[PDB]
Amino acid sequence: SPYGPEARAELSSRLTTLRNTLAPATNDPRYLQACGGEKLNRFRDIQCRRQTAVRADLNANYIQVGNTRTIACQYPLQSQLESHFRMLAENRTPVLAVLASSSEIANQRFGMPDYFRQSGTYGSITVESKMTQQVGLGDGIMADMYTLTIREAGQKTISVPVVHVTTWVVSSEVTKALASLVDQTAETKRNMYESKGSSAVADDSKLRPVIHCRAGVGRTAQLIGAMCMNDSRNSQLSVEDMVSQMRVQRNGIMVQKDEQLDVLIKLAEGQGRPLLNS
Repeated sequence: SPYGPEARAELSSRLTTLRNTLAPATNDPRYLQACGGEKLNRFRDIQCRRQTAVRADLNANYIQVGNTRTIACQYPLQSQLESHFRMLAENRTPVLAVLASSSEIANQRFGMPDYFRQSGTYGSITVESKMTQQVGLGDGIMADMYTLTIREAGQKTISVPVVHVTTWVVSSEVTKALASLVDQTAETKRNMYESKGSSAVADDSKLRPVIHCRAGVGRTAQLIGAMCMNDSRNSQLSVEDMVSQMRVQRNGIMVQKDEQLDVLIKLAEGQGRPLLNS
């Protein structure tokens, strides 16, 4: 009964109304707007919460679910690339997990600049890519990993570790392994900034994991849900609290497909974690 069809129905009931009310209106004051005609939102009905926006020219949000602080965004457009690398540099990104498969990146009808597997110049910023290791996550789902070195004239040189998932019931055991790889990758880089006494360890808006696939509300909301369940500080945090904080801080489309919620439900059932708030 605590994870049976009745409680699952009450969950999807309280969540589907939250999505409907957080659906954006034309020129919505809760959501970031595009000034000058420069396209900001990759999709027309998937926008960005203004109160938690990372940068004005990105569809990106600061997200703290429980005690876990991360950054979720969409796949950057070509016009947003220069400012996308500035976010990763200023944030002192300890980990960047991109969940868009290799197939949709190469499909140019989708418009996804391969900004992490290549080098290139994006205005003021030069980018150097170097692949490292390949991590198997079961099911033949692979994690190609790169070290994105970010160099701007007059700015500090910052390298960010990248975790690229090339594809997408076992997704429960796949997301549990992916969240672990992302957490451990972030810990090593975060511990590096700590050994050199970086100013950004004190700033809680920095050193935030960066996660995006395409819209940043589908596979990423599933990854963020597992990352915070992996966190030790988030005890008794209900699944209602998990996805409602993800939706209020970004948009109501977080945890988009009903199958993505089922992965977060079973991961909670394994931990004895509540689904609903009493």
